[PDB]
Amino acid sequence: RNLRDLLAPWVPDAPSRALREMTLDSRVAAAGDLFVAVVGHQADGRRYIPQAIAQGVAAIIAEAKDEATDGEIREMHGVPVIYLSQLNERLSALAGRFYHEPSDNLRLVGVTGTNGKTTTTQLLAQWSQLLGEISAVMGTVGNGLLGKVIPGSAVDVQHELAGLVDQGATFCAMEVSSHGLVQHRVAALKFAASVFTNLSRDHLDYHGDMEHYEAAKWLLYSEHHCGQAIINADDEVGRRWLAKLPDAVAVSMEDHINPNCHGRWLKATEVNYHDSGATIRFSSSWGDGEIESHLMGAFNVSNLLLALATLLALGYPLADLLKTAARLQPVCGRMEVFTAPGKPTVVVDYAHTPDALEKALQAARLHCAGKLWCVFGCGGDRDKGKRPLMGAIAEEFADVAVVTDDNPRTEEPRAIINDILAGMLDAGHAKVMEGRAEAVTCAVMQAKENDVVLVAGKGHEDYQIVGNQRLDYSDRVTVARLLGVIA
Repeated sequence: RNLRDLLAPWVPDAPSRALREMTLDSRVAAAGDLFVAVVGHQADGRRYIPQAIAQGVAAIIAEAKDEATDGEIREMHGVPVIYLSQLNERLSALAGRFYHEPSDNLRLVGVTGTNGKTTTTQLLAQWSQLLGEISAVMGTVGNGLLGKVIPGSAVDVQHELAGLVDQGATFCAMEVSSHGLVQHRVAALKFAASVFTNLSRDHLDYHGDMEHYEAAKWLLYSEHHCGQAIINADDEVGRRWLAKLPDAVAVSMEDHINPNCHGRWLKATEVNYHDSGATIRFSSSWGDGEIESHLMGAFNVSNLLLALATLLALGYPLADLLKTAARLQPVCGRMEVFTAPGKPTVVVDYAHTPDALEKALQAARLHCAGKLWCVFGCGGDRDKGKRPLMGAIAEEFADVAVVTDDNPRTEEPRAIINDILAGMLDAGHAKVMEGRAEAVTCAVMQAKENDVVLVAGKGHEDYQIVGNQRLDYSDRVTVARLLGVIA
């Protein structure tokens, strides 16, 4: 890494200097580093240029705004200080070149939208790896090769992607936040494909506001290397954008494919939601098929079809995708289904808010021929407001509400249960059982063969906090042992 080569596209004159790492933070800026001095959130990194020099940085790239002309080369204490206009906009391109263009050295798929980003990224990473890629994820769970995800600026993004390229990744599924896109955090990334899941924005009912929002987003999209566009046509904004993008792939499970356009498309024609997942029959411009999904609910059909359409658009053969679909797993503790011969279906989900609990029960209901059971509780020593709202949701969307403990901490466990029941029309209809393990056992052992039991609030968490004690406890392990299977 050399300052002169780094800046060659923008500053022909730049001096020769070996560079170690690239950093925005003057505190960790060490001997041989490139310090990048940006102006942002009422913060000016140029203030810290003297401190970075005193720590032996090899060179500095600084915002030109009010201090210098674009491309101006200065020298302080024998350290080159190069000023660039609009450095926030160019940081992605600068760090891309510094880290040897990692998005040009693997197949990068970006996923944007309010919901299903995490699941769609995991499905893309899992499916590509089943077809022979070494796959990685970048997102909210964390970054890393698949099965080794470890829990953020335009530099960090480029640095992390170069880390994955160095570990042998050939494929990366990246969650892209609306906030990341607007702050130019992925401005220079070469996306092989861009997936749009859906928009639950709200606050856009004035056609003036909907116009500006869209205008801002169209402008951003026009400036990125998006590659193949894959768009959920079951979203209203999705359809308006597909109307303007004749090369984009339209994906639907609700009959919104317009076949007159003669573009690329994929649509579920029928879904059977059963006790262990979904049978998805679909048509596409690539050919037709039937997938056996081990994921639960309508939203996970959508997420799976977006991942399928994306991998087809990148040229993965339909026959190989169909052969590997049954090996796609849920995100651990996200609508994770546990089935055993002649036992009720049990779903472990992390839902611990009223909206997540309603969504998990509506999803579970689609797979439920008999009665839907809901085992849940609320955390102690936290906001009490959700307690009656989660009671009312369990009473409405489940047939049997089993109220139990969930990390009661120092709070009287029964007091929490009382707050939950208070939100119900008929508390007497709720079943209460303390011991979480005992309440889970009660549901699982009493539920009929064609019932579904949703065990909500913990998902993947392997602890129950009682007092100051983090006790060893897993919903997944408890359910697995009762059903006679392995967690």
